[PDB]
Amino acid sequence: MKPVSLAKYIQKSPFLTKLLLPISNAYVHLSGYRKYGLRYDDLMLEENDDTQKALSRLPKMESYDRVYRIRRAMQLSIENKILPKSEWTKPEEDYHYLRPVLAEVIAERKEREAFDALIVKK
Amino acid sequence: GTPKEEGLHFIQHDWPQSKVLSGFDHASLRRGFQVYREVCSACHSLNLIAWRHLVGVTHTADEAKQMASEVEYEDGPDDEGNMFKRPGKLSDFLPPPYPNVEAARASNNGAAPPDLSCVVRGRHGGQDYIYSLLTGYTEPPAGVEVPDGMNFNPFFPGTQIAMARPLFDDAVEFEDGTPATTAQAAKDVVNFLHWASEPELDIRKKMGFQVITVLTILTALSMWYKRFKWTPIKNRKIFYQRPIK
Amino acid sequence: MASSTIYNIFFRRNSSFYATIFVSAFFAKIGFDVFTDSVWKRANAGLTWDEVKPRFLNKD
Amino acid sequence: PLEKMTQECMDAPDCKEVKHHFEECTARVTKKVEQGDKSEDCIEEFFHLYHCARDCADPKVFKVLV
Amino acid sequence: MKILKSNPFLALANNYMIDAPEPSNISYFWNFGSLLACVLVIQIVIGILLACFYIPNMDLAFLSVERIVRDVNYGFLLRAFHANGASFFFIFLYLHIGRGLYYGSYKYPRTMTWNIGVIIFLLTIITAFLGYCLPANQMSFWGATVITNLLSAVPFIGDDLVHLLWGGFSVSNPTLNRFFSLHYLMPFVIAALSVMHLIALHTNGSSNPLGVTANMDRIPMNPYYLIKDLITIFIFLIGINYMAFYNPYGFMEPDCALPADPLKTPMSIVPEWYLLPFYAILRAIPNFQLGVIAMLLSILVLLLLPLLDFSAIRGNSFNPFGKFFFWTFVADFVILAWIGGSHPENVFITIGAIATIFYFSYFFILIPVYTILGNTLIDLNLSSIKR
Amino acid sequence: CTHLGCVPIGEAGDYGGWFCPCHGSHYDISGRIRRGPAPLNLAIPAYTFEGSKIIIG
Amino acid sequence: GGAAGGKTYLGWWGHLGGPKQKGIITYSLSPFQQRPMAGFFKTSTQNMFRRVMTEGLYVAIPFGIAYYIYCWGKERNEFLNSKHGRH
Ligand SMILES: COC1=C(OC)C(=O)C(C/C=C(/C)CC/C=C(\C)CC/C=C(\C)CC/C=C(\C)CC/C=C(\C)CC/C=C(\C)CC/C=C(/C)CC/C=C(\C)CC/C=C(\C)CCC=C(C)C)=C(C)C1=O
Ligand SMILES: CCCCCCCCCCCCCCCC(=O)OC[C@H](COP(=O)([O-])OCC[N+](C)(C)C)OC(=O)CCCCCCCCCCCCCCC
Ligand SMILES: CCCCCCCCCCCCCCCC(=O)OC[C@H](COP(=O)([O-])OCC[N+](C)(C)C)OC(=O)CCCCCCCCCCCCCCC
Ligand code: HEC
Ligand code: HEM
Ligand code: HEM
Ligand code: FES
Repeated sequence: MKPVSLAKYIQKSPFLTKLLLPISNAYVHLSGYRKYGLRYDDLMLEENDDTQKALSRLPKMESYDRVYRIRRAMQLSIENKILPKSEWTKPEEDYHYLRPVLAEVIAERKEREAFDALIVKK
Repeated sequence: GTPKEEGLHFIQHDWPQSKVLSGFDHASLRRGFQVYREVCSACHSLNLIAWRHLVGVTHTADEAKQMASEVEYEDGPDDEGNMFKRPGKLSDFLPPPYPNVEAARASNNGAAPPDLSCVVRGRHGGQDYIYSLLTGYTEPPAGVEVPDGMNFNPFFPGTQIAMARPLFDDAVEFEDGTPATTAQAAKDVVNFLHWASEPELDIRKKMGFQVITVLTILTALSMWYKRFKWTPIKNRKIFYQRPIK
Repeated sequence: MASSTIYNIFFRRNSSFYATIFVSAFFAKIGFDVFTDSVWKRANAGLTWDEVKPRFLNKD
Repeated sequence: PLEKMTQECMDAPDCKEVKHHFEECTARVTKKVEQGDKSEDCIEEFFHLYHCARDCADPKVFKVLV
Repeated sequence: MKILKSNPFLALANNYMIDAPEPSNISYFWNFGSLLACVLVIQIVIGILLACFYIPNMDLAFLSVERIVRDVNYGFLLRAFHANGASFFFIFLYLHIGRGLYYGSYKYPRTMTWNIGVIIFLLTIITAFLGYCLPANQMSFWGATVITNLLSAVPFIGDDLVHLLWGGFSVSNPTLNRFFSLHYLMPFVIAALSVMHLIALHTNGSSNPLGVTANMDRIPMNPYYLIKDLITIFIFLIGINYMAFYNPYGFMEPDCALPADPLKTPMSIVPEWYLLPFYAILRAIPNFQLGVIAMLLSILVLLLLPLLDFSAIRGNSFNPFGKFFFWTFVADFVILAWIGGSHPENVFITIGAIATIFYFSYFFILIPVYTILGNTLIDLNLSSIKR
Repeated sequence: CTHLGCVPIGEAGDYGGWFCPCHGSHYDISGRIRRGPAPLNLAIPAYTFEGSKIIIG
Repeated sequence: GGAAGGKTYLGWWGHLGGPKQKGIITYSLSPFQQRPMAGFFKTSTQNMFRRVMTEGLYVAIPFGIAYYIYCWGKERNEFLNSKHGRH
């Protein structure tokens, strides 16, 4: 249905976050999406109505940069090679830029769905 | 299962027909056919091979006709019912010793000599297993006894064969002149049975070489042509002119 | 001559292309048949019925 | 020809441990059966010894079988 | 306008072969659809000729096959090619299914395509089982007897459907006649289902290894993907030609060159190798009906994959846990096939039970847990970057 | 024969029943297997009795 | 024609249903001017070495474990049904 994650309950307890930081570092290094010069939010599926609407509300600069990044990544994937270690996606630039818009759209849809189902309890 | 009830693993040899560019040994084929006719034509049936098959492989046409003209066959109805025997033709199958399976069972205790047309291809080992079975008759070791009507043979499943030693020393007189030991004769019989299983080996292995060569050349050309056509895409260059507002 | 004449003759029009393809195929079939016949004949020496004929039947 | 070469390979130094096991069989099992016990059959050692002998002997003889 | 874009039949051909936008970076694992289509075409064409010399009767079926093999001109080629193509069909089917599973091609917009493929796989299995029973070999007769009895697990009309299918009381002439007719009929239905498969897929395009959208850099099919398939076609031709010219009965068990004796009980009764894992799964469950249910579920569980894969990304190119567990599952599948092949002895039944437990655990416990864990780890690392 | 499908001989064997010389096994007078390579007992048909005639099937 | 079809995500040439692009210059050469079999061996060898060193254990571990248990199972099953195994 939708992606799920226990990414907040662990944040509730600081000790669990402190314990799981190195494992998350190693896992993100092992994933290897940064070797293609991409960002994580690019890989999210866009085939429903929510993400299609969200992608049309981004700033123009973000859309153009995303288009260039995707095209360069696919051009590299054509020849089965990666960029040198200098041109890798640094952690500072690997921020979440699509999640808030999707959250806003989902909130709007959920509000409409809530209004849809109502009852009168006298 | 238990090693006794599954038999001994067959030995491995090298045959001329097992290579990649080799056919049969037709002299061995003819000698094996002679041994077959003079030994196991009495009980084992090969009712899937015609006299015309041996023409041009182990015998000439005149030889095949002369040899086949000595077997009496049964033909269709006469002018008033009846059934009349024939001197044999070149389009008949080799004669089966028994008229039906029940007669074979009655004659040989309770066993049933299997048909030899497709036995080599239908056994776990083929030529090696058949040769080892033929040459593997030994006296039983202490502790295991064989009842009357059975023989000890480790290569047979259960180590109890219903046969007797079929190939003794100097059982057949070879036309070529080779001595007829229990090793040479078994090898020739195995070769002939393998031929009877797959008579099309020579033509198949002759066609395969040319087919493989042509296909290899075609594949080698395709691997180059794809790289030729797919060149202006694998070597693209993409530049990003940042769109300043 | 050079290399432009070759393009002018066969590789100029599709009609003059398919005919070359078919003729080359016809010749290549014969060439490959001769090659495989020679190699198979060389492979088997003293192992076929034609070369074991005198041993058996010539003595009758 | 095959029997002689197989016997020679049986007495050859190549297969001597399996032959030792088969000898210990023959002694023990013969004593057991002549005592009057029919419960033991070490056909496995005969299998091993025969396999060793045949592997030793068959390639030698098979070359001259023409 | 070009004629290819105007005439309706030429337009149909063009929209699917000449000018079709496709992703520009699909690897060599996307070449198996054409291979499957060519194998199916070869099978149908060769079977049409093979039906010209076969007599469908229990008393006279083996001699007809032998006459085909050793009396007709180049009949051995026909028989060996049909058998080996039917064998290669399942290899390419397994490769297609593995490609679809590994790169996550089942999680929309292409899910009808996956279901149609699953149905096609079921029909292919049924057709192969019907086909291999025809030559009236020993394993053919005995395996037909063993497999056909599985219909008795139905509660009410069980033990009557078996007799209706047998057309009597045991495998006899009517059974062979019905099997021949159904084996002749089914491949055309399979071809129609494949046409529907292609039609369903065409409306949304194919995926790419990266798992991201490819609506930015597209290239037409010809000549860029009409030549990439030729290499695989020629390689498969080389393989099948070698297997049919130097070792025709190389995929075949030694207990198949004997006439079916209805009294001779074979030591081991097993089907062909491509159906071995399901037979291994069936024999694991001590109960009877539960075994049939599990065997059917082992193939019908592919439909439930879309609704139990909670992943924020599509594919396995950027998911180490999936990369590990997919190969582990493939090894488990191979081990299951090996266990099904061998005897049901002491250690083998325990190994088969363990393999079945893992196989049925993979599609229910492993996938959601590791997908959720990957999502959680990635989100946790991404949430503490600037700090 | 339940072992490899052969025709046994009756009124014989060590146990006074059916005897199979194809593989040297004996079936008891009651019809079951006692010794030999035969795994299981003999099979029983679904016959019915009608006076002096028995119908098998 | 018309017929008022449904909604898809592919379209056709000209309108492929993608985001608007800007300032992406692309150069390519002619197949008759470039040279096939140029740098193929070097790049292919480097890519194969990198792929082997990168993926590697992902395939190495499960197959190795499966082979080990296969060999152990075969050996143990052969031993148990022998003479000394049953005892
Ligand atoms: C992106 O996706 C794409 C794919 O992937 C990349 C693709 O795959 C394809 C699909 C492309 C295709 C090939 C279309 C079909 C493929 C499928 C979708 C699935 C497979 C479909 C099929 C089953 C193919 C159809 C085949 C059929 C229906 C059966 C074929 C049968 C034969 C060819 C006959 C066989 C021959 C026999 C047995 C005998 C032939 C007759 C004789 C001539 C014998 C001799 C007899 C005589 C001499 C008698 C006398 C003759 C006479 C009377 C003539 C004399 C002359 C006179 C003038 C009188 C597309 C479109 C696609 O976009
Ligand atoms: C339609 C179903 C899907 C497809 C199923 C596969 C169909 C396979 C048969 C057709 C294969 C070719 C398709 C048509 C390609 C074509 O356009 O042919 C023309 C080309 C030359 O075209 P060019 O490459 O652009 O060069 C230009 C030449 N000028 C104009 C300068 C002279 O010249 C050539 O291409 C000549 C080589 C190919 C021609 C056929 C000869 C080889 C095949 C012989 C027949 C065997 C095939 C039997 C089995 C199919
Ligand atoms: C192969 C052995 C040698 C056999 C040698 C003998 C074979 C027969 C030789 C001629 C075969 C081709 C017949 C048509 C020839 C022709 O001139 O067609 C030209 C046009 C080209 O189409 P266009 O110019 O791009 O568009 C025109 C649209 N207007 C402007 C009119 C509105 O129309 C087109 O071609 C449109 C392209 C698609 C339609 C044609 C597809 C089939 C072509 C081959 C048909 C014959 C195949 C025979 C195979 C046995
Ligand atoms: C004494 C009659 C007789 C002789 C002579 C004879 N056979 Fe047999 N053969 C039989 C019988 C009976 C069986 C069945 C044995 C059994 O089923 O245990 C048999 C079995 C076989 C088998 C089947 C082995 C198996 O595992 O199923 C082969 C092969 C065979 N014999 C080959 C030969 C060859 C070769 C010769 C000639 C050297 C030969 N036989 C001579 C009667 C004979
Ligand atoms: C029009 C299509 C087909 C026809 C007319 C056909 C017909 C036949 C016939 C007559 C046989 C008997 C072989 C013999 O007598 O030796 C056979 C065998 C067989 N067929 Fe087909 N078949 C067709 C398609 C297929 C397909 C699509 C498959 C698998 C997907 C298949 C798999 C098999 C198998 C496994 C065998 C047994 C192999 C063997 O006999 O050695 N067939 N088929
Ligand atoms: C048997 C199980 C099958 C399944 C589960 C299946 C499923 C799929 C899926 C999901 C895709 C799209 C993959 C992607 O876009 O990434 C696909 C593609 C395709 N399928 Fe199948 N399919 C099956 C069998 C077949 C058969 C039998 C044929 C043809 C006879 C076929 C022909 C094709 C073709 C031509 C494509 C597009 C090109 C390609 O992917 O190679 N498929 N299939
Ligand atoms: S039928 Fe097998 S031993 Fe009696």
